[PDB]
Amino acid sequence: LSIPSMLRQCVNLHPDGTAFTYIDYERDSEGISESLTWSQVYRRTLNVAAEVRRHAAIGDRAVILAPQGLDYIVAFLGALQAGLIAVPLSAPDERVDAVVRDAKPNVVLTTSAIMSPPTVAVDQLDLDSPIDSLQTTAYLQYTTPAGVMITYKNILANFQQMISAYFADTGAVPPLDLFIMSWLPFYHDMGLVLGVCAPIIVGCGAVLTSPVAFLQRPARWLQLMAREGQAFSAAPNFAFELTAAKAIDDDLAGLDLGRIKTILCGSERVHPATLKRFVDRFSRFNLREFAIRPAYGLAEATVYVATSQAGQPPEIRYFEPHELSAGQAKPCATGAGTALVSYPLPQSPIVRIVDPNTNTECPPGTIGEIWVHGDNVAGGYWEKPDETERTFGGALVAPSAGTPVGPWLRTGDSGFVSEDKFFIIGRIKDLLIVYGRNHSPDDIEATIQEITRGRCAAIAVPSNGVEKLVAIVELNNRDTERLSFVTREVTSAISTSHGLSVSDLVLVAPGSIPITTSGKVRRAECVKLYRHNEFTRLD
Ligand SMILES: Nc1ncnc2c1ncn2[C@@H]1O[C@H](COP(=O)(O)OP(=O)(O)NP(=O)(O)O)[C@@H](O)[C@H]1O
Ligand SMILES: CCCCCCCCCCCCCCCC(=O)O
Repeated sequence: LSIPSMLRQCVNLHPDGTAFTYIDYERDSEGISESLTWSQVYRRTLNVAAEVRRHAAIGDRAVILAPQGLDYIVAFLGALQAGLIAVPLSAPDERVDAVVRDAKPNVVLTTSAIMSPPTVAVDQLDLDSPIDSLQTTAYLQYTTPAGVMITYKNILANFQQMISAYFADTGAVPPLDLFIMSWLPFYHDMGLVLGVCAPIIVGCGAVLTSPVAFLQRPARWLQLMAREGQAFSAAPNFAFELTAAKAIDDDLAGLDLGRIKTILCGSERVHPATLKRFVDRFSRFNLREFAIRPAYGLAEATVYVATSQAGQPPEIRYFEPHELSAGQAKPCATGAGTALVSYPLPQSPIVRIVDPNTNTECPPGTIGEIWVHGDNVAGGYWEKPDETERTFGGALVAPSAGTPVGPWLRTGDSGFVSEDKFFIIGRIKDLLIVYGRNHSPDDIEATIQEITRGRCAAIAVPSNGVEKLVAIVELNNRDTERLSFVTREVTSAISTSHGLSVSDLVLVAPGSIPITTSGKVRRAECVKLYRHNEFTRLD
């Protein structure tokens, strides 16, 4: 039924089986491993549960403000065990403070190394001392801050959808020696569902580390995935880029990547050229290319919406770019126009492309907003009726045959269907509209990112009633001419490959463009930093 009861059943079936292994790289750059069997993580969970029942009642929120590691896991699991709504946050910002005010927690779970409601340092609890839950709301997944309410029903449904789609070629049964491997942060939906929940729900073990460790030496990702068994992992697109760029072959001495079962690529636009570099670079170590699975979803859907066909490598389709910017997907020849990853229309949940101004499905090939319906779709945002209604209350006008009327999750993403596959253009609010045509930041950035090889951000800045293109461009500092080579180069490439004039090319130092913990650009941030003149230009 719930995560706590599934955790207890893991304990009955395999008390001494390994459950969680955390590889810490902070003191020893080669890694220090610490591991918990099912019994051991259950004991700690129960001790955390008892400490938390002293400060808070069933139904209260419990904020988790710990660094990545084993204590985070038993803080979250212990909150669920005691019937609290867990609120996974990062370790200290201002967001953290606004989430606490929104969630009004009756307890905080933290660690001594970082410090009204009672704060608990779970590492200073006697967690291994020897020796209830809700059936509905498990935790709030925070993005003004809005916390997605995730129920056990949401979780169970997405896992049925995920296990069915990911393991369709083996009859929805994962292999006996599957293990999970993740460096994604536990306070993001991908990292929480994969790293903390999935080991319990699937009945497999997890090998875990921090996003900070991965960004230091991206080879550690490949190394830990190559451990004994068939690895299941996930990462954003540019983490594929980074690993392809920074890993050294001697770090990969005698690594066998041919047992890796799945690496999801999701949480941002999946670029075929990144995927091609990753497979070209690492096919030498037997990385099977059917192991790579583009995956689309969002926190409002718990995590999963759609993925590539199991047992095949990613499928790429090509469309006319000018037609795309005009709102129409016109297929073209392999290598022409713009390339997009094919996503098979999922069986569960279901996807529709919908005109956001008329609440009516688009004809195939017409670009509109991606709408989602299914039991994995959350019931709303915590204590936000109005915003819940705006985001979760999609109602279809004159639904097509078999298509439910509602309620539909409005994803905020632009996309289209072609040949019973759908494609994702990008986030609507990040699109650059010039002369009635929509252009995608992800495509412009690829254009720049090939000449720069540094990071990018293509943003729209309103001025006197139109949108102007501005490009924040990271670049390596270690003369005045090359700088004007790059300016000339990037400006022309955008013009020749997009028909756009760049109003402003902001050449900055590496690390000036804001990025996620997983490393993804923040485009709405980039905008008002530009608008409040907060960027320093290499001139
Ligand atoms: N496979 C994918 N392809 C394209 N876009 C994706 C994919 N997976 C996730 N996304 C995008 O990430 C969004 C949800 O990520 P979420 O964590 O819920 O908020 P976010 O961090 O603001 N992501 P984003 O702004 O898109 O980079 C989805 O709406 C998509 O915009
Ligand atoms: C076998 C267990 C599978 C566990 C998978 C959990 C992670 C699933 C990720 C699916 C796509 C994620 C994209 C949505 C996240 C986001 O963008 O906010």
